[PDB]
Amino acid sequence: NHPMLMNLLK
Amino acid sequence: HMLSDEQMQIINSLVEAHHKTYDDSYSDFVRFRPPVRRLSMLPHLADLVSYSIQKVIGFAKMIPGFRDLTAEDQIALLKSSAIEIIMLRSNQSFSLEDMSWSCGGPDFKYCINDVTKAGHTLELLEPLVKFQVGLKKLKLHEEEHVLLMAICLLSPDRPGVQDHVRIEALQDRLCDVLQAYIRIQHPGGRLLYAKMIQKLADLRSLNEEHSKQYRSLSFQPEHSMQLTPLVLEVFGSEV
Ligand SMILES: C=C1/C(=C\C=C2/CCC[C@]3(C)[C@@H]([C@H](C)CC(=O)O)CC[C@@H]23)C[C@@H](O)C[C@@H]1O
Repeated sequence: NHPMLMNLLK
Repeated sequence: HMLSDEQMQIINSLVEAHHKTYDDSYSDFVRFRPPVRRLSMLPHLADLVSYSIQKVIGFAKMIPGFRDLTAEDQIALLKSSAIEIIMLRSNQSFSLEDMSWSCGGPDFKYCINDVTKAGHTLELLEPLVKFQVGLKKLKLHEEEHVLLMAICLLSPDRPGVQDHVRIEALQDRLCDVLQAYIRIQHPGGRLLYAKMIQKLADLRSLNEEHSKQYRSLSFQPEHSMQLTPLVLEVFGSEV
């Protein structure tokens, strides 16, 4: 998964 | 003949979005690791790239309808297109006089020799500059430069994307906007739209050459430890 990408996408 | 209300609004939030995510003074660059002229520029340039990725996301979150794609499509689109949007957005600092990105004084003025000392060979930088030269030479408007980036972000033909029907539809609605904008509000350039689509094809080639040099770099621990967590996550092969 993509925890950082997810977090930046509100 | 005219622009519709929905289309004026697509233009307005796109321009506003770019304005909220692009600083023509480059005043955050002091917070990056400093440039050093075997790959002495990689710390700075990885920090620059990592900053801009964050920028590209905030812009992307404001493209009409992107927010409504599933998380996996928003991720699939940002992962394959991020570098292309960075190349596109970098055009605002590129200068024909010096053939470089001029984000500041001598420190933040990036030339080809600099990006060499970040691990990239002439086989990528030689097309990249020519792409920057020809893109600058189109003298795009704010409204077109920002439609171009959103049209690039919403390409249904990225590895990973799953609902390419809906992403197709969002991108054609923006291509309608750009075509209407160029005809109504851009005096010259009947062939400009066809030229802008060409620029997308160029970025795909840029994207592929970059990926190869980046995969080679990211696989070397002495160099991957100079990258950032965000760079490694967005440019890396996970799912
Ligand atoms: C990315 C940007 C800017 C410069 C971009 C630059 C100048 C330095 C070298 C870069 C990053 C290229 C490298 C080889 C791609 C990579 O690191 O894999 C891509 C675009 C180039 C500065 C300013 O325009 C903000 C913009 O957001």
